[PDB]
Amino acid sequence: NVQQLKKMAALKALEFVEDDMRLGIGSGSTVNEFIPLLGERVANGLRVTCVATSQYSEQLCHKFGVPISTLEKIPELDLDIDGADEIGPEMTLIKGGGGALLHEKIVASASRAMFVIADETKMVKTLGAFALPIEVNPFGIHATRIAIEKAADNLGLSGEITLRMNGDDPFKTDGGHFIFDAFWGRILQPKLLSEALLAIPGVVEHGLFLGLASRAIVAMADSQIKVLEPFDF
Amino acid sequence: NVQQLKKMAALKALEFVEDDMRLGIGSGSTVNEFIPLLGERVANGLRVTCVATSQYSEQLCHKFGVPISTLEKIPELDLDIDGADEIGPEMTLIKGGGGALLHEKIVASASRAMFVIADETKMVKTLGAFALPIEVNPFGIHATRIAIEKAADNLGLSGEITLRMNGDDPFKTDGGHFIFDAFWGRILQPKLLSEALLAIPGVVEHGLFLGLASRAIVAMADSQIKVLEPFDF
Ligand SMILES: O=C(CO)C(O)[C@H](O)COP(=O)(O)O
Ligand SMILES: O=C(CO)C(O)[C@H](O)COP(=O)(O)O
Ligand SMILES: [Cl-]
Ligand SMILES: [K+]
Ligand SMILES: [K+]
Repeated sequence: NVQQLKKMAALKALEFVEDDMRLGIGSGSTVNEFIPLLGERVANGLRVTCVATSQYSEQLCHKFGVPISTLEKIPELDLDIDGADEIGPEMTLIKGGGGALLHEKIVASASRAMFVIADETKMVKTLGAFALPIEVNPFGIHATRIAIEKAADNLGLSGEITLRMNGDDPFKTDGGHFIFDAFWGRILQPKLLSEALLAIPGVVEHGLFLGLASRAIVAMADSQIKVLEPFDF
Repeated sequence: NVQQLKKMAALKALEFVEDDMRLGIGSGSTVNEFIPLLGERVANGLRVTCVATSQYSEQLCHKFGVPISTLEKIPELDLDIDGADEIGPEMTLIKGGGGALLHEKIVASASRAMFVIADETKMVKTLGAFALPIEVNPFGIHATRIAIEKAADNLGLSGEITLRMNGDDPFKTDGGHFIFDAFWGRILQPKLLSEALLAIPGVVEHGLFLGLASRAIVAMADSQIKVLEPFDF
């Protein structure tokens, strides 16, 4: 069902991939359907060099013969292909549910275009039902927590703020950080929330991608695969 | 002679330290004059608990019997005592010459008041002669260098952006990050530049402390010690 929708979305996004392209490769279950398809194309002659955004995306790339490089070697990419936890107005996204948002966000900024692949449930009228992830420094995290609570209060946001755990330890990102998930339910002013969060010293990054996504490739329940632009949101 | 001025600033700031305060302890050569003095007061029965902002400041704290705790234990501090590479209009700071900007800014943020201690030379009419430090993520650092170069162009800034070295190994901060020093020479729009840099995914933080300092204690070559407020800048 959704796995079907994800694969459909992935197949269609794959049509925009051309020879000698440098690609950003995102993370999550939808991108995991895209990587092997890409590898099948590479085994049939397609030339690409990819930058992965997580260890599991990188693993899959190696496994399926997708050539892998780094942003040190290729600082500017042609196209980024990634998923999203949510796609809202102007194709603002929430990402980071799998914990890879930092590398994902850096890779998206380094790309001439970012295409989002998704099944229709990711499309929302308003952002926020999916808890916003917020990458934070371990040092002074308690004070960073208080600062995010107070910023939430000022902006009229309500909901638990939870430290993401891996069993008994905090979950630690690739960049060596921790993550807070903020269950704010509705984010009406994402540009203001993003500015307020980034200004907090202990906040490394957050999962609101604003004006980064250029196309959303969304597979619908009725089998339509729509190629959408930010004006469609 | 400037060492004298540093001590004079430190002695004066020490007078605002009262029994049972929770103190932030900054870093730098000026703060290195303050810690032993504080230690000498502790020997005499003054009671304080300090959060240090660098390894060297913590080392000096232990060496002089200044008690040490964490933001985890004490999330909100009464008073932060720190130096500054520059003190400009509205008491905006540039900090991070010694490499400790992130922990310094988290601590500053977590305090009720922040006191800057400085010799006369740090007061500037316009910020920017001192290279602005920018803490960045190692992942995608090349891409981040480019995005900073682009943000600079948009704000009309020019100059070399060099990576902080410690040997022929990039200097790694306590947060596990690298630092770019931006030799822009002049920064007339510090708030816009702050907003811009923080929006760049790989930028963890930077050395512009805006509306964080509440008093500057500045020792002048004529022996005056001025206790100054942001209204005085
Ligand atoms: O990288 C991600 C999280 O770090 C995502 O792409 C996001 O979580 C969406 O994943 P999915 O494709 O499983 O919906
Ligand atoms: O921690 C600092 C740099 O990280 C500072 O306090 C700033 O660099 C001022 O240094 P100094 O007092 O040595 O002139
Ligand atoms: Cl092909
Ligand atoms: K920040
Ligand atoms: K950032």
